[PDB]
Amino acid sequence: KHTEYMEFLKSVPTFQSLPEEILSKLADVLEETHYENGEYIIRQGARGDTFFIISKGTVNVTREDPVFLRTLGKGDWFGEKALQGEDVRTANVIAAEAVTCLVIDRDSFKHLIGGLDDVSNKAY
Ligand SMILES: Nc1nc2c(ncn2[C@@H]2O[C@@H]3COP(=O)(O)O[C@H]3[C@H]2O)c(=O)[nH]1
Repeated sequence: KHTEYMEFLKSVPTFQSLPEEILSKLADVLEETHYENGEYIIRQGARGDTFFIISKGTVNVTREDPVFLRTLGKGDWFGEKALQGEDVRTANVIAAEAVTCLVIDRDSFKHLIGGLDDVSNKAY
């Protein structure tokens, strides 16, 4: 799996700009997690410690009745806001089909991903 993860991370513009040794560590520590259609991946208001990169499928993002914000797909990512400052989730993320996410915990994110301009300067 490590090699599959590497080839994938090297294909995503946000992450292909990272040194390959950092990508190798990410591939080492990430957890592959799977969801079915309609499954809540993140709930607004919860406290979070994980970052997600979509490696298969699509998700819907909604936010306080909730309003639809956008859909994200393979190579997109989400969950950074709870890792920036306060740890609260700011929106819901819901699987829109069979989804696989590569999940990175806070310990790894703060060292390997948090300084990336694409992520740190991400605006919606
Ligand atoms: N607050 C907000 N989050 C969004 C939006 N579009 C995608 N997201 C993602 O939805 C995620 C919910 O978890 P986080 O708040 O940690 O991080 C959020 C973002 O990564 C948006 O328009 N507003």
